[PDB]
Parts: sequence; C-alpha cells; structure tokens
Amino acid sequence: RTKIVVKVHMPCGKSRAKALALAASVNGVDSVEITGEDKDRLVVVGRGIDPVRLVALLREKCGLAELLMVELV
Amino acid sequence: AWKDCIIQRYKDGDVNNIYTANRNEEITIEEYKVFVNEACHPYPVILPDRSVLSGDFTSAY
Repeated sequence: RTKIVVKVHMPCGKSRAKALALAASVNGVDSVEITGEDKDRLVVVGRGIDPVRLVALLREKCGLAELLMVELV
Repeated sequence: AWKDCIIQRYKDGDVNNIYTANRNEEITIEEYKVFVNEACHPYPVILPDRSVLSGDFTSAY
C-alpha cells in the first residue's frame, strides 16, 4: 500500500481530467486525487505501483511530471 | 488499462477523485461501498455525501 505524490503540469480542467485518467491506467492504481492550492498535484494510491513508469507516462503526455514523494500507507 | 473501469467522482463542482474497478467488482470510496456492473456503471450513483458517481471503460476515460 503506497501513496505517490506527483507534480503535474495540468493548468486547466481538461488536463486535470486527462492526467487523472492517465494515472488511473497504470498497474496497481486504486485511486487518484487532485490536491495542492494550484490544482497541480496527483496523489496516486494503490499496490505495486511502478512510480518511475507512472511519472514517465504523465511526463510524456502533460509535459512536466515531478515525483515528489513515495510513501507506505 | 489494468482494470476495465474508471469510476469518476464529482463533488463541489469538480471531479477530483477517480477510482479503478473491474466489471462486477465492489470497491470502497471513502467509507462507502460501490458496486460496478458489467457496463462499468457504479451503484449507488449518489453517495451519502451527495457526491456523484460516474463510470465507463478505461479507454473511453
């Protein structure tokens, strides 16, 4: 049970929706959340998530994706 | 697409939460149990916190 936090470039609601769906596609993701005062962080929660593959996918499709944190939960 | 369905959750003017589920799976969303049928549709649709559940196959987003 890991929780992964990702800064993603998603300036409008259409990109927040694309990023949410894109993270969800990745093996082990149970939930994805939008957080931060600037609506620019994904909190990805699941089991067995490959966080390098997760950030690479969001980076490829959103331009910017920074892995801020991985944590057990 | 490691799971068939994406359940979207609309509360307070935005979808800020989405959950995965296979068809005919029961997931938990916060304290609530949600059943997701063979068409990726979630039951109940309105959670007790008045948030609104929506679903479809993953590729349709």
